[PDB]
Amino acid sequence: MALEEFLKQIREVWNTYELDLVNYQNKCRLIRGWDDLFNKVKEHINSVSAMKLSPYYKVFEEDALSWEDKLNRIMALFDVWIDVQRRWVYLEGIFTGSADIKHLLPVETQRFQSISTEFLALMKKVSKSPLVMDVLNIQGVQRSLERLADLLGKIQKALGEYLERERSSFPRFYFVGDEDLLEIIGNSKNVAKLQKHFKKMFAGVSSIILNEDNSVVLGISSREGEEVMFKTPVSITEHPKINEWLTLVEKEMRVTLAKLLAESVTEVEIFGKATSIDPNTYITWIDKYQAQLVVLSAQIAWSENVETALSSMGGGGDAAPLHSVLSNVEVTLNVLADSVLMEQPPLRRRKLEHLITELVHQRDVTRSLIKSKIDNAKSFEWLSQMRFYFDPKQTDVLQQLSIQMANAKFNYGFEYLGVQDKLVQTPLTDRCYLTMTQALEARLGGSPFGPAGTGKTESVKALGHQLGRFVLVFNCDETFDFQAMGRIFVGLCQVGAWGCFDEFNRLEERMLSAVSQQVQCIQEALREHSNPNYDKTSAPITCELLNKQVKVSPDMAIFITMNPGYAGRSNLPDNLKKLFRSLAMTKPDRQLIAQVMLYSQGFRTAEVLANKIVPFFKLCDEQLSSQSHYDFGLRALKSVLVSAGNVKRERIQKIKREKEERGEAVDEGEIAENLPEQEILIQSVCETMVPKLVAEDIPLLFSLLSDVFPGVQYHRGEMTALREELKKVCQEMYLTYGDGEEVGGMWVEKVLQLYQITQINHGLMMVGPSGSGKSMAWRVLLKALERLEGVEGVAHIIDPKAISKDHLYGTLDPNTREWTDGLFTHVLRKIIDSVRGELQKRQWIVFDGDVDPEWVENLNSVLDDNKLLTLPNGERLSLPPNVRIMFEVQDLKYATLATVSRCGMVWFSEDVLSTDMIFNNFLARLRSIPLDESPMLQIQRDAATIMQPYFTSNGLVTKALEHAFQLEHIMDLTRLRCLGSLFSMLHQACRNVAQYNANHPDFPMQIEQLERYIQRYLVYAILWSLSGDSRLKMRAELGEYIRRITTVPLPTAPNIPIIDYEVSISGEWSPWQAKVPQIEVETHKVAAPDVVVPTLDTVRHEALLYTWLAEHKPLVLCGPPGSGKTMTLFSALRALPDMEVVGLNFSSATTPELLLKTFDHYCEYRRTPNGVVLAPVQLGKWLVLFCDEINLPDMDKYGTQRVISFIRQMVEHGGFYRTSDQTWVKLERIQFVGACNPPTDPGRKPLSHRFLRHVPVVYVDYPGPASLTQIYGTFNRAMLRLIPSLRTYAEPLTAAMVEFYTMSQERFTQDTQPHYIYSPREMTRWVRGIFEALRPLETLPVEGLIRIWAHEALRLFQDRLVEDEERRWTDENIDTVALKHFPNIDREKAMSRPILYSNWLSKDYIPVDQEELRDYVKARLKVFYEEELDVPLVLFNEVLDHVLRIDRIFRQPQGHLLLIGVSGAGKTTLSRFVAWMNGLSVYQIKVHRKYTGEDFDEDLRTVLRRSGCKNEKIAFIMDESNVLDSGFLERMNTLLANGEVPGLFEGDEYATLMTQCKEGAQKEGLMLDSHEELYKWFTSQVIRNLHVVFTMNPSSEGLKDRAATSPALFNRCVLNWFGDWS
Amino acid sequence: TSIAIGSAEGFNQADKAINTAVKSGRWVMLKNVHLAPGWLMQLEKKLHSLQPHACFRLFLTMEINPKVPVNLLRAGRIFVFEPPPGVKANMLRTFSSIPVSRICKSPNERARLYFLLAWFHAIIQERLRYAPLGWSKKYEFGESD
Amino acid sequence: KDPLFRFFEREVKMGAKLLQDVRQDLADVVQVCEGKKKQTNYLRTLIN
Amino acid sequence: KELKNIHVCLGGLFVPEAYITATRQYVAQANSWSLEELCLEVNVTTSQGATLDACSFGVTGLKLQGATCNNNKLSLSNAISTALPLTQLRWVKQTNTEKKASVVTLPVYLNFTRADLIFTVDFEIATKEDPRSFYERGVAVLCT
Ligand SMILES: Nc1ncnc2c1ncn2[C@@H]1O[C@H](COP(=O)(O)OP(=O)(O)OP(=O)(O)O)[C@@H](O)[C@H]1O
Ligand SMILES: Nc1ncnc2c1ncn2[C@@H]1O[C@H](COP(=O)(O)OP(=O)(O)O)[C@@H](O)[C@H]1O
Ligand SMILES: Nc1ncnc2c1ncn2[C@@H]1O[C@H](COP(=O)(O)OP(=O)(O)O)[C@@H](O)[C@H]1O
Ligand SMILES: [Mg+2]
Ligand SMILES: [Mg+2]
Repeated sequence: MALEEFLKQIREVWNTYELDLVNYQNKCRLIRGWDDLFNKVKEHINSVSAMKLSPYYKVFEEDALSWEDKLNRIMALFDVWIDVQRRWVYLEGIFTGSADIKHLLPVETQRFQSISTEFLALMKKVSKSPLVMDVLNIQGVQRSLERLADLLGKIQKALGEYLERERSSFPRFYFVGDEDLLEIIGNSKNVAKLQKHFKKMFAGVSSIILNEDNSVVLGISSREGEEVMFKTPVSITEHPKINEWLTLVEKEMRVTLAKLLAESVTEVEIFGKATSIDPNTYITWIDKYQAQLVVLSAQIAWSENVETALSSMGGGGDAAPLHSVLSNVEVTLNVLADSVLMEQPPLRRRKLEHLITELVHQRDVTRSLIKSKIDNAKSFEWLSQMRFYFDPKQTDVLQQLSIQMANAKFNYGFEYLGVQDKLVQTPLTDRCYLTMTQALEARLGGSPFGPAGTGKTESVKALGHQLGRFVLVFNCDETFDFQAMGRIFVGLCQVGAWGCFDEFNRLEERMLSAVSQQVQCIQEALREHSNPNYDKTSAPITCELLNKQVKVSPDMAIFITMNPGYAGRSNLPDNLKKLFRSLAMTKPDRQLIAQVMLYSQGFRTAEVLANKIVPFFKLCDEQLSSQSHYDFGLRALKSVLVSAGNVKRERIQKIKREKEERGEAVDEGEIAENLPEQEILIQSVCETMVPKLVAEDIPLLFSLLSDVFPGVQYHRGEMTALREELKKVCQEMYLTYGDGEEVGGMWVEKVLQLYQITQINHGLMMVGPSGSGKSMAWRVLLKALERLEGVEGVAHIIDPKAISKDHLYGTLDPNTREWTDGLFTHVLRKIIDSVRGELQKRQWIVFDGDVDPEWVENLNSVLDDNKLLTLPNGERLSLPPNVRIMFEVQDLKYATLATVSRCGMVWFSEDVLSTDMIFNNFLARLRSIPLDESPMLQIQRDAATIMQPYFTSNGLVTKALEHAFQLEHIMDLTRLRCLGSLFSMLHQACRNVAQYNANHPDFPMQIEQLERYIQRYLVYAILWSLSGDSRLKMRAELGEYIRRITTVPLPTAPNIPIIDYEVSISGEWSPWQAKVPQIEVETHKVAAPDVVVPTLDTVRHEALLYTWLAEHKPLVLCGPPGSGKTMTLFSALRALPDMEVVGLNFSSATTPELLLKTFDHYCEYRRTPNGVVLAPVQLGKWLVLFCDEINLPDMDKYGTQRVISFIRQMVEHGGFYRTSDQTWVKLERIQFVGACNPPTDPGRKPLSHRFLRHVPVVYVDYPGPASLTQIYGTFNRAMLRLIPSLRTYAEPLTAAMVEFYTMSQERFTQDTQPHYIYSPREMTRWVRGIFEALRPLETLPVEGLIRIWAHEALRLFQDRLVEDEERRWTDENIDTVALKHFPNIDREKAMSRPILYSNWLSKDYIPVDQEELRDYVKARLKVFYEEELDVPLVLFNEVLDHVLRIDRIFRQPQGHLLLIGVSGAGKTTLSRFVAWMNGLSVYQIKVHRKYTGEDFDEDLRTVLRRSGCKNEKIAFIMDESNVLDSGFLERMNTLLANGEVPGLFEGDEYATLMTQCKEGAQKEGLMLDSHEELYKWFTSQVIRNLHVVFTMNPSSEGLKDRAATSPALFNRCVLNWFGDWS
Repeated sequence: TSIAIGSAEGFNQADKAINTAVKSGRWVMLKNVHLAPGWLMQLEKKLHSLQPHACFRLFLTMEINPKVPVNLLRAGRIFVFEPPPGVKANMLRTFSSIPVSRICKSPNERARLYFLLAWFHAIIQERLRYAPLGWSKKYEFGESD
Repeated sequence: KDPLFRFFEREVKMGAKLLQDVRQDLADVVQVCEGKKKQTNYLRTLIN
Repeated sequence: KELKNIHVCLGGLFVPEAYITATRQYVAQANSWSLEELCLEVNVTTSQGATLDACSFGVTGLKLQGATCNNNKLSLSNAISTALPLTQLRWVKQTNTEKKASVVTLPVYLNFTRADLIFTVDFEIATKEDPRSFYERGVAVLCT
């Protein structure tokens, strides 16, 4: 009765729930309460889904479907209404607040007024009936929303020019994106909505402070909560314009800080020159003033104290008051150290740490001054230091403070910095400060360079924050062109902000050279601003930037951070390098960094710990094995030190908690004294360094820890509550859970280590070989953390290499300068916006793919302390604290140290996931998940029980797996490829049992029969899964090893291998030869494209392919070309009537676009409540994508094939990403089959191990001499039935064919020439050539048959030969082979010197005489001159042979020609002459200087339309010189093999083609109406009507290059080596 | 007029500067022309069919890249800039580049300071010819220093 | 436990693995130059 | 035990720096000292095969560039290279007794390219030679 109650609750909720409306400026009633509306739908949808689980759901199935439909409609309606309403709010303000937009953008205003009125019209309709059900039933409310969303988007992108004008009024808008700027201008009245954009315009201002009216800006606030109250609040009522009052806020910001600093300086002067300091008074002063002002006041007080002391020492022989300055610094430092030791508020604690860090530097400087005996204030030992001077008598508060270093004079910009992590002022930092300040005084830029993690960009920010400057970090890549960099400079010029362009060398060399012009003129403007003759009352300093006069603020500075020797970076031009002062930041003073940080964090043994941890990392670097994911630099030390402070705090907070529970004792001194600080440091080291360690390096580091830290042990605290959460999650996902040394204990430890890295680093990386448990580790943890903490976990899995870099991060339009978000940018921006509460969920962005510096260094700022995604359009996206950037990779061989140091590494060795864990997962899923979607489950449970003894450690499967690794295979062996193939085959065995039960309803299988079938099939499946991709000899070698070790009954044949036996459904071994009959092919079907002569190899492979195809498992056939992979696959597919196959030909230039175009033609995208589903157009049919050359696509310099990465993501994850709108598309009823040559063959690249994990591989070798005799002896027997007299010669005819083919295959190989590939395809053409000749003839003697046999051998094996001795060998051996297998014949009659056959002098194909042929060709050539081409030709014997070879190809379906020879040999002229005689129409593309890829596509469509729709035979003659781009061959490669191009006809071209195809089909009297039928007819017509002739020079390297760029040229085109004239 | 080659609009500024200078008689310098060898061939063709002003001069700055068109090298006059052969030549180049007025200012000791700077610069630059012994790597001790 | 044995064992491991790879590669080169085995993609690079 | 008393060619080692760290670890473990407290001192003996004490390790194949070593005293030489017969690397406690004003820290580069630095050796000068002159003449030590 509970199902009624749930429906009653849903019904009553939706009959009363009204849309909550709020009046908006007396214009309309906007909908409010978005989260509650969505959560109600989500919980009701889940409740209905839970209701579907109950067995009593059927009686209420119908009514729940209506509620399920209605809830989906409600969600879909308001999923768009939330975006439409939001876009209207800030668009209305822009088109109403500004009275000037109606003139600059008149038409855009007119569109909005029409759209606004319709939107306001829908306001009243919703307001009349606020009920959700009422507004859901509005006629066409959904479609009205989609148009409104679309139309509002059109106006949004049409405001780019208006926004650019707005950015000039407030220069800080240059760093705000277009959408955010529109929200800023539109929502000026709604100031409360502007608080999320202040972090993008100001260094430390996160929000502003307003009164209750929200009309006067009382002050500003930072992210940490620190607030600065304006001395004179800024009124928005008096300055309504957004840019006007924003400028006042910025101006009041500097004035308030300048006034507050003066008050802070006055107060801190009491602390200075004081022997004793009251801690209570000092803490009160610290809490009173802002963090940047407290540190600044201390610097001013210390510098004045030192300067006063040096002035007193100006007498030379006087005393040393510098000791008093050092004493005051030490007394102040002791108070700060004491305060940190006790508990402080988080804001005060950071202020104390900042004060300690600087006063340590002040103490060090004062000691240096005392040691070197400086008595003059003009001494460079004091001048080289940074000094602060305050002038209270200055009228301008902004000029009271002056910062001086060496001869460089600076003014504090008074930018509110909030609270920033101050760096330790190391000697390297002093060198950096000295060098960059010298560059600033010279008005040059700063160029700190060095390796990764040396603190270069942090030092630039620290120096900028030291001078009170606004420092902007830009992560530079190759997309920062001249316009993007110039616009950034324009913003920096007007704002007066520092530009820190990290990774500046990643720009293109031409871009770096072009940018140098903009840097040079900015510096010249800055230099002339420094002239004392210049007066600020005169014209302001301007510079030429992007053909405009841009004012240059004196506070601008340009800094570039570079790694010279790293990969993926360019070389800077010399004229650019002279504009920057370079400093080598190679060895950071890490010892001082550790000592100061630990001292500021409250460690009593900071000096001892720093002297221990700093060498420890150096020892680890020099002792541990060199691995690509190892980094023990400053970043690794920085993370350990930061963790040490966090671990100490939680331990102190922990110890206080037992003390208050156990008694009453809260003393900070006692806790600090009895605190194992040395244990704390090791805990941070273990939590950060151990996960990255390989198995062999763990003992080395632990030995290092014991020797560096003797007597100190680390016990990993058990994360108990997480472990039961992991155990429950692992149980539900059929995973193996273990504790410590149990099964799966290592994997659980890796999950726990991965959890610790999440709490420490925002950027994670999972490094480990394929099948190590990386994906399952983070998936289980994400779901377990959701249960443990109650926070929903959302994961965004991205394959960065399956798409281009433009589609991953975004692109800037070269013309309109409009930014389009990429895959990562759109995902990150959606989380940041938090329209649907993405900020309250745990967001994990996983990068599952290869990592190279081209794409991964764009995340350098994201993975850094900046936590910022900087785009070339000046927009920066702050990483939310709940977002983690995770990488799941198999290696880091190509990643640079810049990214390795930026992430926390967790290493997943292959021993982490043991084989028995995979066996447990397979058995658990088999016993639980039914295969059909229960009698099927019962079969699986019985089968799993039988297979349980074998699927154990050291069992049959494990031993067979270990032995198979010793044998070599056609592709690299992986554990999961064999296991994945084995598991799929066993699933077929269960389906076989279910089929038998259905076929025998009265007598199902018993236990005794099931054991026999399952045990025997397991051995059969083991043999074909481990040795499937190996040669025949090692298929028997595995079988011999199995026979030695297994106890399952096996065939008793003394010599027949087990691989030759199959398992009958009755549970008995049966030979495969029993299924191989001696068939009799029909005479008219001799060697037909679909006729298959059954052999031992064919029956075994078809059954193997059927098992894998029926499970919809991706699979690959490997072998030499022409082996029979395509033949075997299509034969096996004929046994599956519900699967349609689509052929794709891969080449070197193949990209995922080829797959996408096939999806467009054959599949459709549909909107579902679960997302986008891509399914074939035909319902109920499974689409099979047959890729024939998977290993040809070019692998880039970083070892990745994009199309392979596309398929791997689209096989493992069951879908891909549509780059049009950055949405996930899930495949349905789509299957993949691959074919390839061995990876050792030229032009073939080995497939990725990650790709090969999901794809079993079967090796199809060439048929043997016995098989060749059987296959073509049957064909010869059927073909020779035309002439009964010749039937006796069928056996010797096959023997001669086999022998000559074998001899030619051995004599000529790919070592000599790339095209010397001989396969059974040549044998098949040999049978067709004789059959086509014999067919017209009623009778023929034995000599005539041998002449036909010799003629076909010459055309098949000698036409492609290059050298004359190769052709002479073929001529001689043809005579010997014919004479041996056919004795006592008339050799002269059969082996006459010119073997020429032609159908020009007769009706049939009969031998022709050379003189008679010459006379006929001469007569035809005469007529050819007046009609087509008036170019005289000289007839010699080779031309007569060549025109016959061209004629024979032109008479065959899909007959393409590849003519190779020197230019001027007559290849084109003969082709045109023969095509004219054969009735073909010669087509040649008229290439020229401006010919492009689009013109080639137009020409291809013209040819296909004429030859496919108009039934016109066309001889498409193309030359290698006509190939102006690699896309020319890519289109030709697809057309040569399939006879069609998937993406050639799109849009109107496709519609026009179908119109022509319908007319063409009608003219043929064909009943074709559907588009699919018309296209199939169009493709068939093109195949039989279009002949392509390719002419190219006989180059050596070019011939091999064409073999990979256009594989169809050497597999579909008949190669005729014309060569040069002999 | 100085233009840095490498941007699409950089070619437009180069063409506009040359077109105006051949009539006005000004000087046009294009830097890093080796980064655009294809446009260099067009530039050489444009220069061949041209009758510029008597005072017009065009300077092309490159890095002795092997991809510089041969026809451009033959058409123009080549000047190779490299480290001076020795200490004596190094100091002569330094003293010539620095203006005479700069060395001779109010402090009479400025001249000796420049001489020491010239000698110091010459010594370290010549040590670069012996890569392992003079230094540890080929440092870029040039005019900017 | 001995650090010297740990280092010397590791040096032997890399040395033995590199020794086996180099000797196997040279043996394959001899076979190709003797016309007794087929040339692969990696062998073409190694021989070149 | 024999692994401690073998003479090791630093140039022939795959990772020479691991050996220096490994010898540092052995001395600290045997003498119950901390790793960071250990300091390296160099002693060149003409007689190869000389007995090594508990904390001395013999490394051979070192080449001295631009100088000759006699009685553990460095002297400037006009020869390109000078072979060091047997270099005894000894790990000792840090006594921070400052420099002797005749001690020069010579880099020990792996090879003649002077690209990778293994460690540094604190040799002492003989006679009236200038430590600046060693710096100016590029005096260094090469493993191979
Ligand atoms: N803890 C576990 N217990 C049982 N089976 C497991 C466990 N972890 C992983 N597996 C199984 O082992 C295989 C490893 O798959 P997984 O996705 O975890 O590997 P991976 O290292 O991420 O692989 P890849 O490099 O292909 O991304 C899968 O079949 C998975 O179901
Ligand atoms: N058992 C068989 N029966 C008939 N023909 C066969 C048999 N085995 C091989 N062949 C011949 O071998 C050729 C195989 O070529 P194909 O399958 O296209 O090679 P690939 O799959 O490598 O592209 C076919 O032309 C076919 O005639
Ligand atoms: N057998 C021949 N006798 C006389 N001239 C010939 C002969 N074959 C080719 N030519 C000459 O070659 C020219 C055409 O060359 P073409 O066939 O287009 O070169 P390619 O063979 O490279 O396509 C014609 O002008 C013709 O004079
Ligand atoms: Mg940086
Ligand atoms: Mg994975």
